[PDB]
Amino acid sequence: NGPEIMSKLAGESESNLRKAFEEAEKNAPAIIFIDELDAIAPKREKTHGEVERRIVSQLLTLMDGLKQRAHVIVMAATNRPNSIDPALRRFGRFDREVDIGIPDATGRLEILQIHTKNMKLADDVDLEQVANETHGHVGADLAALCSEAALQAIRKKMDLIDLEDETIDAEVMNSLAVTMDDFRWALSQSNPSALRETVVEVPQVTWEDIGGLEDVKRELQELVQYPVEHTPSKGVLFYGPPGCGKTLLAKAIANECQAN
Amino acid sequence: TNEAQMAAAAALARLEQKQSSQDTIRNQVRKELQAEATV
Ligand SMILES: Nc1ncnc2c1ncn2[C@@H]1O[C@H](COP(=O)(O)OP(=O)(O)O)[C@@H](O)[C@H]1O
Repeated sequence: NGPEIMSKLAGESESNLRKAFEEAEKNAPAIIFIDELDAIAPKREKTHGEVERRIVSQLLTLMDGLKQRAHVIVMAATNRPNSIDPALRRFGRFDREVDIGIPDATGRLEILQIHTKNMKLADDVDLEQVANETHGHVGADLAALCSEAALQAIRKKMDLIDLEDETIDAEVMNSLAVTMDDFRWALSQSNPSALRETVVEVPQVTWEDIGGLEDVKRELQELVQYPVEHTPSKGVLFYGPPGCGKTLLAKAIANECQAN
Repeated sequence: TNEAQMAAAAALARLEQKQSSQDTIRNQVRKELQAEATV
């Protein structure tokens, strides 16, 4: 990770970076994960220090060395593809990229179900409703949500149980359930990290939500079906009076096609 | 001699196979036939 290398002095920094690559070869097959890529290799034209520019060059040479370091794959994480030195994204090196994005309403429910695997839930807990309301939350936000709900449930009972020892009795933990009041409380304290970002997901608007326009619905289905059965058209313009459902039509066709 | 004449036929045949309107027209029709078959 960036901070681990950048906190080091000149020489020690570059040494630790290239040493990790050598270890991966010795232990191949291996994966080298470089977190905060924008911190380890910031754009050279955006820095003044010699240490930062040298580290960028050192990472670039280490990526090229992968032609000899057989079975070593290097993965990196950044916030934006445009926050790193463009040399890293040239053919070779990091020439494959994946946009992780923000979990959708279904994924958020699945994430909550994963975090509650060890949690006893009360009958009033509805994680699907929570996942629908938690817009702008990412997996690390839902992890904090479950943790806060767990701690609230613990405080309510432990203040009366009075178990003061080095170990916790399995029985009193096993009987402890987290209720809707504990999730609601945690929701009021949680603060989404991805609220200002755009969320892209499959819409829930279907054709039954649009009144009228029977011929428009059929025409839109032909647009998406013809490119598969058969230059096929890849778009359509909605024009006409306002307030007739132009947005709903675009969502409904995405819904039925299971498209984002 | 005759052994070289058989090598001559092989060299000329490979040159013609590498240089090669009829297969371009047939291949363009074949592509349109498959699209009309499934549409
Ligand atoms: N064909 C329709 N059937 C039912 N409701 C509609 C229709 N067209 C518009 N509406 C109502 O108008 C509102 C705005 O529709 P929307 O498509 O979001 O507007 P725009 O496309 O201009 O952004 C919707 O909330 C919906 O309730």
